Amino acid sequence: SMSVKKPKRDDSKDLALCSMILTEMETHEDAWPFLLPVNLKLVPGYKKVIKKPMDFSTIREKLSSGQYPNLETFALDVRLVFDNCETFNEDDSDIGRAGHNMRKYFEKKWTDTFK
Repeated sequence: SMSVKKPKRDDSKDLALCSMILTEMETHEDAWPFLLPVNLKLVPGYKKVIKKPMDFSTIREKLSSGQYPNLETFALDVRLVFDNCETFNEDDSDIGRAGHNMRKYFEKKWTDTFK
């Protein structure tokens, strides 16, 4: 509260480490459904159904331009990618499986790096 603060957790490497994780996600063989924004002109249903589209390129641009205030808002956008994928794609499709695999991959890197 006022003039009463928990000890300062060192956040000075967070930007570098989120960039490393994101590089790892970009280079995973199963990243291909997630590298670019879904083409809203060419994919029926996507625009109406997926209220907040997100992809790795859009997270990379946000990251590079100071649009994440802290490491939790970065994790929220990464999970949004996978949550959108589950909303739109059957679990037993190539894209559906890709998204489960990538979520698992991310959550392990996240835990190992920060927790």
